[PDB]
Amino acid sequence: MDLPIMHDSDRYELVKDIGSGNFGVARLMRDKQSNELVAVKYIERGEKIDENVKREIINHRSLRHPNIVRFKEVILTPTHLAIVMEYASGGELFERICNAGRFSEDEARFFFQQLISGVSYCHAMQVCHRDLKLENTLLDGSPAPRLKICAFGYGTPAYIAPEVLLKKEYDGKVADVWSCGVTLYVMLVGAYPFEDPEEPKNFRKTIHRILNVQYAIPDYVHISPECRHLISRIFVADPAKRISIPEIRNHEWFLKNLPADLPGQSIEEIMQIIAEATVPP
Repeated sequence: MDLPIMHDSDRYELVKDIGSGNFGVARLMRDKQSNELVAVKYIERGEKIDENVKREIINHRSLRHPNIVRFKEVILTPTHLAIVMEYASGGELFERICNAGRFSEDEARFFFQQLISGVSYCHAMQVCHRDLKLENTLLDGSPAPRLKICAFGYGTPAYIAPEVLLKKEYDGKVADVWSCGVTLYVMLVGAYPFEDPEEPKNFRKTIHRILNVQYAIPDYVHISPECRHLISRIFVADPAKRISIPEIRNHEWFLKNLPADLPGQSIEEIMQIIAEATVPP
């Protein structure tokens, strides 16, 4: 729905109003102090400001890892609460794959290492699964792109692990491993696994393949035995048997060329603003 007029024109330069994408209906602006490009999501003051929004905002604000799309600040308008966050201006990872046809094994590993670091961090903060848009990770503006995961944002069924389709109870972290595997596969192969590429809207078939873990790396795609093995260890239907993030962190494919590395807004101010934004002019 339509966005309120520009505000805070003394810290922010308005870059563009965008009405669709991963950041949805949002507002691109520039911080005049940092030179940083940020995105702003808007929620109408009033009832819409509820305990889920409260919990998402708090949780978002808590996350400080360079591969997570980070929370900047919350701002009050007379009609909306403004939530300012980092903007990934590099587009979707998927678009880069398509442009390249497929990635080399080394470029895939470069991104996959960032993916797993970000996911490992989220998991230790108890942010699993539904809190992460792992099916549509993004890239920053950098010439050498950094991976960016929207957590708490405000596709292909391939990303859905078999247990998520069949079982009543499941561990979300383990389902995340499956999803990472799918992202790895697509980077290497240039197409999703399980999904029939000439029939991508055939969800029945896709699901059948997911359940039976039926995938096949094309003959012309050549990957190391290490890489092939890691994939076979992620694409395991029984979640109890699936390789875990820690085990992935210790896998030899993952360790190759691994970079050793892998003053906000006060909680008082944020809670006070969320509170005030419950009253709806």
